[PDB]
Amino acid sequence: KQNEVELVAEKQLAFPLDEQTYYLSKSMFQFEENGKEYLHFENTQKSLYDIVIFDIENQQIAKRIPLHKTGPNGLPAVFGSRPSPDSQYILVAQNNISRLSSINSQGEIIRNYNFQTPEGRFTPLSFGSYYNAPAFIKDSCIFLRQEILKPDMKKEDWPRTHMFASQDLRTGEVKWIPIFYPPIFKEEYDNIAGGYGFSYDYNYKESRLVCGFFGYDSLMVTDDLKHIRWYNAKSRYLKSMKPKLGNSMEGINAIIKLNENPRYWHIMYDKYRNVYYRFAEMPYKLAPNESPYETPKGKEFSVIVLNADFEIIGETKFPGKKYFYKMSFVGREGLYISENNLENPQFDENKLVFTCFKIKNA
Ligand code: NA
Ligand code: NA
Ligand code: NA
Repeated sequence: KQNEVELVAEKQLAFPLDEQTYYLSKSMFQFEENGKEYLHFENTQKSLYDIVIFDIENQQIAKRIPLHKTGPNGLPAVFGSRPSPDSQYILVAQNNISRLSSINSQGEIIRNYNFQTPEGRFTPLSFGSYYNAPAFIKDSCIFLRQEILKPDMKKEDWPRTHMFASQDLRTGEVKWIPIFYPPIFKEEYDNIAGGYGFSYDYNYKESRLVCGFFGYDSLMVTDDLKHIRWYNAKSRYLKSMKPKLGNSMEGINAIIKLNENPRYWHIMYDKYRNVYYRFAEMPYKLAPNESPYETPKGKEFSVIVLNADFEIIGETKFPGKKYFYKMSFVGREGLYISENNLENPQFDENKLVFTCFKIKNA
């Protein structure tokens, strides 16, 4: 049934920092290397520009991978980076210059790739964790989310718009993947402010892609990058929903509504326990002193647990002003959720803190 399990806090991980490492990363991923687990932590916020690898067992920094802006190993515009599958070969996204790059553990460039649409158009290049969007590698190609190719989408355009593209890491060839946006977007605005986002994860055990549109009750699953199945993944605390696109002409109001309204966020596969976690944001109303552009520190959330057959087996609600759930990862011991919320009474900008949540019978 839907109430067999719950998530329960067990231990904490705490990494002491200094001025060389900022506590926030938008591209942090757990990985295994040499028999141990680590956190790949892209450290490109503010004036910083490198990658830090954290040692989970020893709760400390393991190494620092330099990133240079110029020179023979110059990476002008890193935003997003991933262990591929470990720190010896890392892929980095450079959206602003239409480039994907591979680097080694010393930050040296292996190869630069131009990444544009087949017809030579700019297309957003990203992967990261701020919403779970890890990319994935199949048959030596990297697969990435793709955004819409024209600002004024009609109903008919969604099922003709690709959700993913891949780039061959030998040849650089980009291919559109025949997985299309679902026909669940009704508004026809001249310019869309948001509302069609999704999170995804890739289950290498079953060669299985799972996508969760922020505005939709159901998860989309495919095992052959073509044929789609849908599974209910609705929070018991939220009214059933379908996406609501924002209208750019509404101005800041469109952004505020998306920020504050209930919606889903990460979908995350747990490779150790063979379960999925879907995060859900509870309803909120943005207060005057709060920024329209970021999730409020007080927004409540839940995590839905689904088993390997995509059956909901439990859901646990979390308070606001405590967690920074946009820094979450699955480790050997469980689901780790950061406590680096500015309104947490224990917040310390020089300590990266996570709580480990284990699955217990309810
Ligand atoms: Na120091
Ligand atoms: Na710091
Ligand atoms: Na640097």
